[PDB]
Amino acid sequence: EVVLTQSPATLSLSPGERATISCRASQSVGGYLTWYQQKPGQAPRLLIYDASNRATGIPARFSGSGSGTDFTLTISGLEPEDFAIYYCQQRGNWPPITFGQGTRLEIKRTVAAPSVFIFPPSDEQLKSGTASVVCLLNNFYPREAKVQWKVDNALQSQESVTEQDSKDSTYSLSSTLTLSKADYEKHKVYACEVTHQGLSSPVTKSFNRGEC
Amino acid sequence: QVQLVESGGGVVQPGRSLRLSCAASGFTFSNHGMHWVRQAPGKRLEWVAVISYDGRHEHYADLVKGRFTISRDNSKNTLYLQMNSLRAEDRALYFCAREGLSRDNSGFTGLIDYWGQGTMVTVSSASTKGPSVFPLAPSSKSTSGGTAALGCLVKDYFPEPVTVSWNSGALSGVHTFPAVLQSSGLYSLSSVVTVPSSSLGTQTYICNVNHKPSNTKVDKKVEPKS
Amino acid sequence: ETIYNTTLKY
Ligand SMILES: [Cl-]
Ligand SMILES: [Cl-]
Ligand SMILES: [Cl-]
Ligand SMILES: [Cl-]
Ligand SMILES: [Cl-]
Repeated sequence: EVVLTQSPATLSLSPGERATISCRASQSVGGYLTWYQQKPGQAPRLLIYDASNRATGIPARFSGSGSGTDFTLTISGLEPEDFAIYYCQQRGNWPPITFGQGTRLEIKRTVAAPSVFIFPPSDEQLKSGTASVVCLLNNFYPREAKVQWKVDNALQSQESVTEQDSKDSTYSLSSTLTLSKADYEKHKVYACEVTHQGLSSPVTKSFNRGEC
Repeated sequence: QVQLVESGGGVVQPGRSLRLSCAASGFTFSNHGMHWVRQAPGKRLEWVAVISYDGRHEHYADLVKGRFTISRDNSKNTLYLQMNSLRAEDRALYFCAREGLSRDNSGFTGLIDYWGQGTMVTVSSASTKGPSVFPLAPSSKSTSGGTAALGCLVKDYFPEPVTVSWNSGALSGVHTFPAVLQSSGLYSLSSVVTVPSSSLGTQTYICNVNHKPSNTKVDKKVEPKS
Repeated sequence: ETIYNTTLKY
């Protein structure tokens, strides 16, 4: 198939600025390249087709260029409604029709260090034979964050991140380390080490099992 | 305004089937070619199949070949996607969509212009199960300045989704995280909320969890660590 | 409606 690869993965911009997104194809599709706009879990919207033609009702700030294997989507004078995910699609060599992996346009803001918190397993859970330790990173920016579990000084879970906060455009992250109760009781120090651009040095939040 | 309403999605076991429906209105259905496109959680759009205006020509993505069948009943303005022998990797949000008209009708345009809202498909051998709701007790390790974080771990449930509210909705400061699919095949999510640490005595905090699929309803009080 | 080129023949 014709693989489409977009760049960058995420673009941090603020209203009024210009977005430049690229889409490259493994082989030629001529000018048969389409651009779509989509919000997570929502219906995609057609923006541009044949590389540079704007679809019905699509405003002038949206423009496209390129051909064959190298394309560019440009959005000038960014408006609030423009912050979404953008996908390129090709209809030049199909089936199969193929799409890019998408480029997210996020709301730009200043650096914000995360407030790191840690939660030992509940008594109710331990009764059941399992132990989940939770590390929370509240309201930080940018989104990239290195969250590593350290147990008794040894590197080891699953995590998920929220969307940009409605109010401050920051992110929050939750990481859960799950062990059998038997294993939980073999160790003593449970730590969550956070490396983030907002911190001059890594933050290790820790607790010792049983400490009061 | 084209209208594409999908249905038929849901939870199914590996090896089983589903048949999605896509009701169209707001355009001349019988004149347009139709497509099905899917999107796995956190992944890109993947084309599934296409069928001509008169249902006389079809094409499929290799991955669903011999398993899925795209069809249409123009009298009913409905497009279908028969999905047999479902696999875990078939889990995704399925969209039906129309493509633009061609000038000479000698073939498809591949110009997917209007899309539906999508219907979710989850393939798993997991049994419907309600969540265990464990407290995430506020403590010196969850407080910063005059703010304390406390929450609830909504663990081991299937299938999605669950709803969480705090103090029956009376509670800004809530961060309910996206569910996470565990190795066990069960989901787990955390809902945390920040409150004034000065309120830990004065105020009781309760997370209200509901998991309709298992008819589970839980109100767990979260008390400061002891 | 907008008219487009066909890119895949029947
Ligand atoms: Cl292809
Ligand atoms: Cl382009
Ligand atoms: Cl404009
Ligand atoms: Cl089933
Ligand atoms: Cl065209």
